[PDB]
Amino acid sequence: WFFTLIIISSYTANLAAFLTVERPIDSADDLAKQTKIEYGAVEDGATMTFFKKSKISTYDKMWAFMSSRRQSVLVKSNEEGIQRVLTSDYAFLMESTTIEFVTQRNCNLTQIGGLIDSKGYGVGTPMGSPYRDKITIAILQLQEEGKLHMMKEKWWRGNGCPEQNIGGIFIVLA
Amino acid sequence: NRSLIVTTILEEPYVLFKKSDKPLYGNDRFEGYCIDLLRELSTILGFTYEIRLVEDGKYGAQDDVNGQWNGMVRELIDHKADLAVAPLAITYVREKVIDFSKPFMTLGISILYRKGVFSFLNPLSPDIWMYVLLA
Amino acid sequence: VREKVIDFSKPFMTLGISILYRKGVFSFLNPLSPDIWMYVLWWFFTLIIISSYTANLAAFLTVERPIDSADDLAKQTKIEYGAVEDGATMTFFKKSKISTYDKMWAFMSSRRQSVL
Amino acid sequence: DSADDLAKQTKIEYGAVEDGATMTFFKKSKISTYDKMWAFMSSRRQSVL
Ligand SMILES: N[C@@H](CCC(=O)O)C(=O)O
Ligand SMILES: N[C@@H](CCC(=O)O)C(=O)O
Ligand SMILES: N[C@@H](CCC(=O)O)C(=O)O
Repeated sequence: WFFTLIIISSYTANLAAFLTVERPIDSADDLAKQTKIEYGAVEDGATMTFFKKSKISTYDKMWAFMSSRRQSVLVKSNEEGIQRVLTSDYAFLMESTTIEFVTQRNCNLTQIGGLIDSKGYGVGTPMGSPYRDKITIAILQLQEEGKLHMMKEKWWRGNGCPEQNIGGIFIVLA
Repeated sequence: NRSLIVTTILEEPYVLFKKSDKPLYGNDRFEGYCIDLLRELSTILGFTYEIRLVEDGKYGAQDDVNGQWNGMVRELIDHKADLAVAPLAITYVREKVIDFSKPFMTLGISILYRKGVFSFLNPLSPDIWMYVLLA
Repeated sequence: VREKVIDFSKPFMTLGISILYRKGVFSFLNPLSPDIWMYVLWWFFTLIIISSYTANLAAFLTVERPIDSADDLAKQTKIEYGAVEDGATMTFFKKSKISTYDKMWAFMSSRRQSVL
Repeated sequence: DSADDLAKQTKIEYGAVEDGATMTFFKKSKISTYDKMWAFMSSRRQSVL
C-alpha cells in the first residue's frame, strides 16, 4: 500500500509539471531578439531598404542580422523567400498584399503580427513625366468606379485556407 | 503615336506569364492584376504600350558606395522606360529620384512564417508500468 | 528641449508624469471538461482521472492566466500604453536613456498609430 | 545547443583567448546574442579570458 501510494503520488506530481509548463512568434520584436529562426527579405527592394535605413532599434537590430547573413537570408524573389519558409526555419519579411495571396494558397503559412509600416504601390515614371498626374487621375477614377476592387477580387481569388488523454483510460476500462 | 515602354517584373498575382500550349508573343505573354491595370490605363488615357521585363530582375535600390540605382527605378531614371507598372512601392528614397502616381493599392511590411495516447504512457515510464506489474 | 528654443516664465504649477489606468463556479468545470464529466458518468480508471484532475488543477493554481509601476508595464505587452502625440510626455520617452523608459518608447513608437 | 543558450544564462561561464580574433569578434559585434556575450566576458575578463 505504501508502495502504490508513492507511485500514484509520483504520477500525479509529474503529470502536474507537464500541465503547469503547458500553461509563439507574434511580432518582429520576437524575431529580433533571437537567431535560431532566421529571417530576411528580397534583395534590392523596398523592404530591405526599410530595414537598411531604419533608426528604430528593433529594425536596426534586424538589419544587422540580415546584413551579416545576407548571402543566405536575402533572396532574389518572393518566390525564393516562400520556398525558404516552407523548407527551413525562416520567417520572410514581405509586403502584406502578397502575404494575403500566399496564405490563401499555402494553408500551413500565416502572417505574424501586423503591419510594420504603411505604403502604397504606384505607377513609376521618370521624374517630370506628364504621365504621372494623368495616371493618378485614372487610378482615382478606377477606384471610385469599383474597378480596382473587382481586379483585386479577381487576382485575389483565394477561397481557401481558414482564417484525448482521458479517453485512453476509458478504452482500457471497457 | 509612339507606344510607351512599360517596365515590369514577374511577381504573382501582379504580373505572370500566361500558361498556354501555343507560344505567345509580345504583350500577349502576360497576365495579372498589374496587366489588367495597365490595360485599363491605356484605354482611359489612349496610349499603346510594349511590356518589357526589367533586365536585372530587380525592383530598385541605390548602391551605398557608388550611388547608382538598379532595377526598374534605374530604368526610369535613365529614360529607358516610360512607365513602371508593377507592385512598385512608393518610398521616400525613390520619390526623390523618380515620380509615382498616387497609389493603386495600400499595404505594409509584415512577416510570413509557419503556423496521442502516448501522452499517458510518458508520465509513468513504460519501464515503471512493467515493474509495478511484476511486483 | 523647449527651453533651448523658447523662453518660459518660472512655473505656476509643479507636476510629473504618471500612469492613469483602471482600478465563477466555471473555474471548476474547466479543469475537467464538460465532455469528460459526461463520459465518466474501474478503480484504476477513477484513480487516473482524479489524479489528472488534481495535477491539472495545480497547473491552474500555478500559472493562473497588480500593475504597480512603469516597470511592470514595460515588461509586458498585453496591456497597451501611450501618451499624447507631440507633447512633453511623449518627448520624455522618446529622449530617455533609462532602460525602462527606452523600452516603453520602443513599444509606443511601434504601435504609435494606435497608442499615441 | 548554441551561443544563444549560453548567452541567456550565467551559471556556465564562457570566454576566449585574450587579444585574439575571437575576443575581437565579440568585442566588435552588434548582433544581440554576441554583444550580450561580450558584456559578460568583459565583466568577468580576469577569470574568463
Ligand atoms: N514591392 C517591393 C519589392 C518586394 C519587397 O521589397 O518586399 C518594391 O517595390 O521594392
Ligand atoms: N502638458 C504637455 C501635454 C500633455 C502631455 O504631454 O502629457 C505639454 O506641455 O506638452
Ligand atoms: N587564431 C586567433 C587566436 C585564437 C582565437 O582568437 O580563438 C587569432 O588569429 O587571433
